[PDB]
Amino acid sequence: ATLKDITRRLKSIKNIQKITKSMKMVAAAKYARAERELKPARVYGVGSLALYEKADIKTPEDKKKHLIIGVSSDRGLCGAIHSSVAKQMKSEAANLAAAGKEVKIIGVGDKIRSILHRTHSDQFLVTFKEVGRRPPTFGDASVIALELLNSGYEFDEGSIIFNRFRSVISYKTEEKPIFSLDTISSAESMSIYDDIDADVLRNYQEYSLANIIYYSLKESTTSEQSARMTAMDNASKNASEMIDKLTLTFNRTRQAVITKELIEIISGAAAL
Amino acid sequence: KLALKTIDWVAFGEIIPRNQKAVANSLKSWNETLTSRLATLPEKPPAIDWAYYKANVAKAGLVDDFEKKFNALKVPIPEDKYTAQVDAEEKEDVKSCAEFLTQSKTRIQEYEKELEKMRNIIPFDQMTIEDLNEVFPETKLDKKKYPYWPHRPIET
Amino acid sequence: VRSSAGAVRDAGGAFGKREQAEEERYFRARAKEQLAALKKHHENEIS
Amino acid sequence: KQVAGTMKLELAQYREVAAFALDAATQQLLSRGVRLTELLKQGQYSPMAIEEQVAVIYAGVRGYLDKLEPSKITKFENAFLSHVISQHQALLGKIRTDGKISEESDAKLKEIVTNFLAGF
Amino acid sequence: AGVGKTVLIMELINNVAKAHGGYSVFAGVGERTREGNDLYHEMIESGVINLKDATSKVALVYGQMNEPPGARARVALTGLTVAEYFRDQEGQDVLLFIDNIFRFTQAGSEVSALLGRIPSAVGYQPTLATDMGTMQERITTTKKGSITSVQAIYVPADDLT
Amino acid sequence: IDMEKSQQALVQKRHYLFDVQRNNIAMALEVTYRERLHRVYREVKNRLDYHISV
Ligand SMILES: Nc1ncnc2c1ncn2[C@@H]1O[C@H](COP(=O)(O)OP(=O)(O)O)[C@@H](O)[C@H]1O
Ligand SMILES: [Mg+2]
Repeated sequence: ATLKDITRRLKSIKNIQKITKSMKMVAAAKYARAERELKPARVYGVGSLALYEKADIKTPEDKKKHLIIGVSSDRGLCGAIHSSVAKQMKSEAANLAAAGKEVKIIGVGDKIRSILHRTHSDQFLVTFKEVGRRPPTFGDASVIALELLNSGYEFDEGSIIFNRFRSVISYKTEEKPIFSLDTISSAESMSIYDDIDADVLRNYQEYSLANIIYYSLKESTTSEQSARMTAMDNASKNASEMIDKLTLTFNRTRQAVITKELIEIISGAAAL
Repeated sequence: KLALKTIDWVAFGEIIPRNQKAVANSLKSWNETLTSRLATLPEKPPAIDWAYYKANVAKAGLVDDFEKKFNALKVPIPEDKYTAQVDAEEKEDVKSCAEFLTQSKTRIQEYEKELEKMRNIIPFDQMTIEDLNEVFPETKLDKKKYPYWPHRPIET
Repeated sequence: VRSSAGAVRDAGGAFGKREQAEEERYFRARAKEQLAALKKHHENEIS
Repeated sequence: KQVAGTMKLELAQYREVAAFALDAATQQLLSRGVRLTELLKQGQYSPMAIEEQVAVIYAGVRGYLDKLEPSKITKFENAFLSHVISQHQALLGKIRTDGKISEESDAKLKEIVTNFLAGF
Repeated sequence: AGVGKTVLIMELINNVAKAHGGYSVFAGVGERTREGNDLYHEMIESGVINLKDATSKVALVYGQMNEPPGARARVALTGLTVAEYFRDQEGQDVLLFIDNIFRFTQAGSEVSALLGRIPSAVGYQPTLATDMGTMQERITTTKKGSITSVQAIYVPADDLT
Repeated sequence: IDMEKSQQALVQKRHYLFDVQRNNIAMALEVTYRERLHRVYREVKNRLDYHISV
């Protein structure tokens, strides 16, 4: 292009690089805070899951009602977080509906809703937004579980998909089964547990639902902040490479413009 | 020559069974292409100026012979053999007016008969189990399967 | 060679149009919400 | 002047919110913008009489085409003309001679477009 | 080009000039002749130019873009002379609208090379600043009068530098 | 009753498909005629133009 085109492009890319560096720093701070908070929540959620892996529960094979919950967020710029979550969610939904089930979907965060608003647009039991602005608490998990139980879609099985946070650079997508009391009562393993009517067990199921939602929220926010930090680092690096190339081009163009104007002056002077 | 009968289309779309829309749409499209071609083709073939064409040719006789052969010789025209679909109309005259019309009218008549028979009945405040037995045979507790009281299954 | 504020939308490249649209959609939504509230206030204050 | 003014406003609004691709209002705004855009396309060496342009642009801007898919708009366009150019020569002559979309002309245009859209 | 210079200056003539007691001068320098005719007729309609009586309040000078550079380079001086006279002898307020004052410079640049001067900067005459100063320095509010000068200045390719 | 009555009132007018077919075949015949006339005219003009241009 001309010199002004190159100058404007170079200025824009420099601004973009500045912004992405600042966003990397912010994401890194929030990641440190979220990891610090994730440790206790990690132990708490693992303890809450304890039972189902201590007294193995096999879901009933005669039921059709299923729930898919997908934890993510509203923020973008986090790489393949929302993408992975929604991809596995639709994989599971297709598998269930092929095996013959009545699946619904709950989306914690806009981006899941958006990714799944073209297909599975009618299975949305309910979706939550305003995720990611502030670190998730137990209040959020309690609200999600409460609005799930209140919405009278008494499900017969459940799954939750979130991005388990492995390392600062890597994360994994998990599926954690969620059972209803119809399955817990009808389990030979549960015969041993003492003082187990069908009301204390129901309250326990509600609380465990809130617990698993909270665990998924903490893991998901940790992994999302880590991914945003990584994505911003890569974006800043790419902006730096582009800035180098454009600076070289700008220097070439500036010198060429100087030479061109000077040759015009010389030709005019010698052509008198 | 041309004075084509007008067609409504929202009405045309009201009389095609699901098994037949695959030919209705093709007929629509092929009518469309024919209409576009007819519009493209002119109202008349352009006139000719035979005088000038004969006035710039050394062998005026040959072009005069061309002109005269043109004057004598005309062109042929197609007919209605491909239009044998004539017959189809007669067949319809049976369904929509003899078979479908008559059967539909008989069903209609039965439906009124039922309608007034159902509308003309005594207020329930005086009626009896027998009344519901006649008017509604669905209340008859078939003794052919449930003899002993309460006839209606105990599990209900 | 330096950079200055409000340069992303001075270039008018792809980021410029993307930012313009990201702004316009949001403020169209908020204008719709505010207009609804204005109509509600009108009706509730007629009396 | 009557029709292109509203078309100009609609495209001006559409161009602002075009760089992306939710709510009903802006979704319909994008729909109308795209419909008009595919309406404005044209072929080579086939200029259209002003009244025919008015008919096409009117059909497009009076929310009629908003039901159709955009990839099909061109079809409609072409087809529509080949219909109006034969059955409704009188209306086009009226629009040309009087040089405006009078109330009766508008009502006609309305019924022609409503009938043609369903029958297509 | 195409940002509103002419519309804005016409709006100013509509406002200030219409309700202004003093006189007024308009110098079209190297602008479209269509616009000159449009302004003539718009003033005749408004009433600042009265073709019947002697109550006209606007004096017009035109040297449009069909003129050779010599005339565009000097029509600004002609309008400026009319304004200067109304400033001094009449001893009164004056308005002076010029559209555009970049055509004065440009017309000066179209003959410099033929007068034997080496070009400067981006192919402008070496005397750009002096030639513009010796004109813009007569458009001033001395203690004997008062010229309110509105100037439209084309910026070639939006380039303010 | 309403379903049956409207069904009859509708199937009364099933004749549009045949009316279509009628006018469509008339259009086909007309286009064939037009092509015949234009082909003969084009051929005669081509021979005349050959002679004149040579
Ligand atoms: N106040 C205004 N309102 C709306 N459009 C305007 C206005 N001023 C200028 N324009 C637009 O600019 C064009 C005229 O620009 P103009 O000022 O004559 O050009 P220049 O400023 O380059 O001499 C018109 O076609 C019009 O669309
Ligand atoms: Mg101008």
